[PDB]
Amino acid sequence: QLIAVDEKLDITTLTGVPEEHIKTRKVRIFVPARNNMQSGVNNTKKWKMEFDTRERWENPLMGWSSTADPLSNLVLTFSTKEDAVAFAEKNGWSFDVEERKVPKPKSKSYGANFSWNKRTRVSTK
Amino acid sequence: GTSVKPIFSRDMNEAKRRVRELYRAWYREVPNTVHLFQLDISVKQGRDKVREMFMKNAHVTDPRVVDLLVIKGKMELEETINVWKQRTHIMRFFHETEAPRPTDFLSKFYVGHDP
Amino acid sequence: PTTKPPTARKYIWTNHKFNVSGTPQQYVPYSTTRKKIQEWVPPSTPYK
Amino acid sequence: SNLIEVFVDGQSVMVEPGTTVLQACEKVGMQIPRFCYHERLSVAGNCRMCLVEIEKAPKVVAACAMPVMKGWNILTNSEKSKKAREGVMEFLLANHPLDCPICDQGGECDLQDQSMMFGSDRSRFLEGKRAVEDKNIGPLVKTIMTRCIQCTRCIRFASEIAGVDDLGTTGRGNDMQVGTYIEKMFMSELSGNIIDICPVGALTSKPYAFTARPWETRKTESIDVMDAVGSNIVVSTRTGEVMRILPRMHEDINEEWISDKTRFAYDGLKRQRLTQPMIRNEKGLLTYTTWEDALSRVAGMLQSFQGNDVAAIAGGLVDAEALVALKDLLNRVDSDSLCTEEVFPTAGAGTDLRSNYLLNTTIAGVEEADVILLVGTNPRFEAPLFNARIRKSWLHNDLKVALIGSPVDLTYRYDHLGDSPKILQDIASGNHPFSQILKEAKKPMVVLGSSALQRSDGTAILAAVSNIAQNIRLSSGVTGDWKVMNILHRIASQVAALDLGYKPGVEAIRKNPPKVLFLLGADGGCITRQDLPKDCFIIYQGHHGDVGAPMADVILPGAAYTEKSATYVNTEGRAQQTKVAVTPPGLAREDWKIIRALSEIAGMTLPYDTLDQVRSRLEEVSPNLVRYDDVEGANYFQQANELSKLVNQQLLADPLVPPQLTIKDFYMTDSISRASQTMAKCVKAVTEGI
Amino acid sequence: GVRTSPTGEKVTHTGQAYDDGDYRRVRFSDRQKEVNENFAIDLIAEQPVSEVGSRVISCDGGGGALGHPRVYINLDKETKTGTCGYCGLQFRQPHH
Amino acid sequence: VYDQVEFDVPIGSRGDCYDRYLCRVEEMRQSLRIISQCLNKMPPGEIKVDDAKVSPPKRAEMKTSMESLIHHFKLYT
Amino acid sequence: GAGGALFVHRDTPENNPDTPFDFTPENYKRIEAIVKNYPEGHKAAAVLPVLDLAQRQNGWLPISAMNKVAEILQVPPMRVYEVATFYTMYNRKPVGKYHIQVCTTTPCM
Amino acid sequence: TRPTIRPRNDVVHKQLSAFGQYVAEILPKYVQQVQVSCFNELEIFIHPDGVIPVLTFLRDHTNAQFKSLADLTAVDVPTRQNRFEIVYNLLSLRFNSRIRVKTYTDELTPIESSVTVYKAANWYEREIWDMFGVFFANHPDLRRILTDYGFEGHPFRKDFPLSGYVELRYDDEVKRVVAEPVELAQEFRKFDLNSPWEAFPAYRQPPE
Amino acid sequence: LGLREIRIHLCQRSPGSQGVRDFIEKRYVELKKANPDLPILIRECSDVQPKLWARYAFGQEKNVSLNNFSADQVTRTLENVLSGKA
Ligand code: SF4
Ligand code: SF4
Ligand code: FES
Ligand code: FES
Ligand SMILES: [Mg+2]
Ligand SMILES: [Zn+2]
Repeated sequence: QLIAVDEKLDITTLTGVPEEHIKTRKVRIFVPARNNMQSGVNNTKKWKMEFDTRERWENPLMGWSSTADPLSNLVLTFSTKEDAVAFAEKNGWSFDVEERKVPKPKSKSYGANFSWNKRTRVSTK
Repeated sequence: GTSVKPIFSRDMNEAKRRVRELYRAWYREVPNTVHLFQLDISVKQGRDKVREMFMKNAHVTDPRVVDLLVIKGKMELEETINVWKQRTHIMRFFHETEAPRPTDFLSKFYVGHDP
Repeated sequence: PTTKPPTARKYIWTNHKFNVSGTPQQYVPYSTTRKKIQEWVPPSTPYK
Repeated sequence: SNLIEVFVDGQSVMVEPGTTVLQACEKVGMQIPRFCYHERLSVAGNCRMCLVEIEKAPKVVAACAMPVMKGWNILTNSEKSKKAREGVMEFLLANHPLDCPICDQGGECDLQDQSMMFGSDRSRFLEGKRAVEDKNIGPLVKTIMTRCIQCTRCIRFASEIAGVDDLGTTGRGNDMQVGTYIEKMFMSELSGNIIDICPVGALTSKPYAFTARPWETRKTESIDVMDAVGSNIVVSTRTGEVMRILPRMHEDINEEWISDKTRFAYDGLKRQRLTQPMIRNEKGLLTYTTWEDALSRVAGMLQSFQGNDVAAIAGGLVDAEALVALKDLLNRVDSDSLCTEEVFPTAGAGTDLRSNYLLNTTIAGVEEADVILLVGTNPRFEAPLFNARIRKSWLHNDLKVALIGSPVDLTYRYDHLGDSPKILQDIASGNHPFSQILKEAKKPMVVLGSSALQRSDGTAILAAVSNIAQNIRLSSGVTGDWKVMNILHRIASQVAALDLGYKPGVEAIRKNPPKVLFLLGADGGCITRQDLPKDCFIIYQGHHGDVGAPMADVILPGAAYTEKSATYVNTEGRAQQTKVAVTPPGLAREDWKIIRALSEIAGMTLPYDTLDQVRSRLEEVSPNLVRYDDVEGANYFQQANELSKLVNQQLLADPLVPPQLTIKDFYMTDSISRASQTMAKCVKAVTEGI
Repeated sequence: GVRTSPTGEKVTHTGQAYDDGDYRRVRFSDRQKEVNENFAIDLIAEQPVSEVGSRVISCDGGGGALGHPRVYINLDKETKTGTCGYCGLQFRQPHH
Repeated sequence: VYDQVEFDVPIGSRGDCYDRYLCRVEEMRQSLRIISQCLNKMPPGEIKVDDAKVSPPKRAEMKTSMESLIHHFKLYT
Repeated sequence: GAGGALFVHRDTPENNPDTPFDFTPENYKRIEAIVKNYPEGHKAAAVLPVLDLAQRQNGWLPISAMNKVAEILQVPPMRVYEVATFYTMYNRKPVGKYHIQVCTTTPCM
Repeated sequence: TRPTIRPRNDVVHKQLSAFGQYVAEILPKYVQQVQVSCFNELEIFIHPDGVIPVLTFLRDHTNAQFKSLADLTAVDVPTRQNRFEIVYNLLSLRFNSRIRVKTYTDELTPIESSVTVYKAANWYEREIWDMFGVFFANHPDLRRILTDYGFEGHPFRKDFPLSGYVELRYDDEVKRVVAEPVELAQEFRKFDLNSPWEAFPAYRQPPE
Repeated sequence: LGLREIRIHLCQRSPGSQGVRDFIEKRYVELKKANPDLPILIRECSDVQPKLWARYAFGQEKNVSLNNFSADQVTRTLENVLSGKA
């Protein structure tokens, strides 16, 4: 038996998140940038959802890093940006999406290193 | 369309009926709760808190979400009646040791960085 | 240790101490790092 | 069409002629191991880690250099490829030092990761290892040469991207070494990038040494404010502290590089910081106070004065949210004296047309030009990544470059037409051979630096350059979307301020000396107390104690660019937003929040309470400020040229001389960099040989 | 290499001592402050520099498998000495 | 190597607490039997899989060989 | 065995950038003749002979000789340093008047 | 390939493949997919409506006889439209075999309780409801089992924070244990360990 | 009480801004010649709607829709706000 519900999906009242962490939060949906210290690209394949950075302070004893933000560590992984957007929408979080940035195809040519009249010729090798 | 399967109610009318039934049960339970747990609140305070918890979710328009909310409220009622809950659990609804957090712009600006 | 003495080092304690908990010689934790952010020091002279 | 079909592991793909095996494997999403190949450097082929087997071929080929042949079948996971990778890793690790626990590359090492992924798990090397002496190439790049795997990436980057030929290899065979052969400081505005491209711990960051490991860092993708290029960056933090700055790839703007000031001035964020509100006591000394007291004093002074009496000057690192908030607050008291420290001519169109004050061609466009003229600016220090793009075009597209100004070293050869501004007129009339050169150019580009505009005859200089552009346009017609006219900015807050209706320059302040002055991060020293009446109320808001702080009556501690989500507009007019990496120190607050709280205390509460509301107001004023990463604009050069033809201000005789004459000047320019000890070390290194 | 601050508090090898206006010093009143007295920077500065007749020397910290990973130190620069990055021992070639 | 040891499996009859107690006692005896077998059949050799991308190398290798140090670092981080 | 020669340069009072070196006028005529052989725009190709010519006048190659060759040919000095340290016939230290080189490879051994 | 590599068993692989084909042929109404893992672990993906039939057939059929339910749990995959993956593990003593049955659901769709088929499920379904919030229809006594009384939210869900939203402490003014918003003296430190170089080519996904 | 600034948010390639575009193509120049001290900020618009903004003393603002306006309608509205009317 099917009842034909007409409304947008909304599960906030069932998740148990305090309303402060539903209304004042902003999530970022993005493909993380490649770490410039390395050439591997395997960490730039999936979409990520992460929350806004909140206050961190210094513990009076030991000087550790203290927080009062319960979502400061939460990172979600999605196959596509549409899935991330749907999750954020049904959970009631304001989101900012960033389009995936891919490196453009570059024309490489080893022989260009030894151009007869071009500027591309290498002064050393 | 939208091709969904219900839990208990087919439209909002049946869901509202179940909400009213659960509200009746909580209303009847409040005086017994005050007696058994030896709470220092009045019955009026307890019924006001029950109404406030019910009104927290007044904006819901999905019969399935309402059915799940009634299931959770029935779980809480069963828990309260059987004394699985302790006085600390009942008093957690009133937040008696939580300092009031302000909502206006200026006080928030004074205290810290969080909006 | 009389027939097999331990190796001698000049940083090893020459005087053993017992559990000094609950005593004015007890350990009190503290941060061992230095200050991170330095604040601006206003000039000591009047500006007008 | 011209595509050829090749197979990677038996799977068909279409590739352009001349595509290397590595790129074809990348088309199907497979990454070939590499050490010496970098897609932005010239191909080397030396490491030999990329060797792969082609079906029905006995010899493995180097995938990074070999062009795919039609009908070829790459085999990236065959036994031959795996054994090649294992042997090459073995030869690479034979002489490598056991340095991982003390190496800064530790958790970020391409050598380590590719050893784990493609190499063996054991050593059968039973000899002694080679050791080499360390080189000293300055205070920014730490050198531990034993770790070098001889990739030669540093040599290719320095020669091709940076434009310097200081690095090289001396000796041969096993004893071959990478260095300078003499005591030389590899000092350049793009030097720090050789740390990023070096795959091992041979080249590391000296300021960053030993402080953190990569797995503990939190990554915040943000934007740089050290200049007007708006380079994408990653701020790495740990336990509420900024560890370092890394490049973030943006093809359109900065590629994968950043300038040395963008990379190494972050430590200045930890020095000379304004942490608490301050007021002048009875003896005229600045002392700490509460937010309420300072805001009440400022609000009292604001209520009493209005109109022309109240004024504001914006500094170089201010964001659009704070700018619009201050604009609204001063408008509520009927004030229009909202100015910047950087002068742009207000004659004719002025700020009226967005096209007039922007780099219309864009950073990406330089790659499509064949002639560029630069007037009164040093591209290398005012916008190092822009100059890098120019050198990339000069190297790969044979771009012809001419300059009018002092003969500064741009790292690439250009044509020096002189330094007299009258030469501009000579080009505009047509008597100069460069007029003929521009006449026949398909994609001519003329760039005028904002620094040149600072001088008194700037309105005239802009008119002459616009005349040159108009002559080109009328002679050659409009090819379509080319936008010959360009303005090169150097200040991060300037374009957004102009977009908001702020009046460029501090002239109106001198014309109408105010009683209440709002210094919003303004540390340029343009307006002092000699230029103001007595009993003038000066309010400074910012994050650093600099020129603008010790001359103020009330000090309001603001947040730096790393401590807020704020909008900045670059030279292109593209709008980008920073993210919170850490919160502001002490009692410091967000700048627009300071302005909004002050407005509430003074009774004229601003309509916006959150960041989304202030960005909605931003959209109300100038809608392009909420279209992040959009750079499309309309050309209104004809109208601006008409409006510029009205006045005929005379040109000065003074030769065009940029502020950043040499490399030493490049380092300490703003308040964040002036507080940086690393920049002080860099200045000491470029002035003193040692 | 211990030394006291103007407040009478011992300064650690790290160099941290509570400031005069820092309330946190109250945690030491009626108790003590833990300070290790053997400063490693001073102790390693007393070791004599080892003279070896080769351009490249090897260090493993002593004890074989009980030391640190074995590393090779170049000794071509004569203006300085080769320092182990693990143990801190110094090496030089016979000079002058 | 449980297929290489010999032991009986205790079985009850009534499904009560008493039968479960007898089963556990006899299980204790059979464990003694298995232990005796394991003591007499312990072979020589290495103790972890000879695959340094899964199991950490020995400390002497970690302090002499570059690959061993790299694999120790990566396996422990 | 190992090479023995160092491939870094440290300034000395007898070998520094201010050590006097200059070609003779006859050597300048020879340099012009050497330069002419190569195609125009490819003047660097004369690094190998001209450097040798310097060594044939001075006896060895002080760092000032490398700087002079680099300035004459308009080649970056590090390129001349690379050439000087790569090839074994270039003397980056003074040698005797007579340089005895005995072959010890397998057929000769 | 000998000493350090786990040996294969093709006989069990063939037997499990044939039995998976058997099960799929007998119940086409519900069986969507059948898989045999490389280490011989049979998996049968089904439609949710067939939870009760499939299991019943599997426990009752003469050639099946999986009379014992090892365990029943759920997996949360937020990227899927149907968030939750319900996994039943069954053991057959007569044939000395194991089988895994998997189905899917989302936050608002109930699954049929299988207490009738297996008595063991009772607490397993209560646990799934408590940790993930998956409602089970026709369940005898469905309520929280693991979490504290009055605890809001489901901890096992991917979105839920590791340390939750509230903590407990004893308060002397009210003379009782109170729940307050979580504050941490030291924040849990998030590590980024994933290597930027691919480890397993056999699992590479198409480049989309 | 008086005009302080004008803002014209026109959309670069939408049909409903076409007439407004013509205005800036032809009639903006002389309007700036007549008003050398009045900031008329010309800005780009997103797919919503073309608009004109007028600012008065003490930060009072209200906007006028220019959707589907022809160039003459645009300049009529601009002269109406520029004069002591409406
Ligand atoms: S560069 Fe990499 S492999 Fe070499 S010591 Fe450093 S971390 Fe280890
Ligand atoms: S220092 Fe780094 S970039 Fe330069 S050659 Fe050595 S490994 Fe390559
Ligand atoms: S990446 Fe091809 S040889 Fe180095
Ligand atoms: S000349 Fe001696 S081996 Fe050839
Ligand atoms: Mg490096
Ligand atoms: Zn050592």
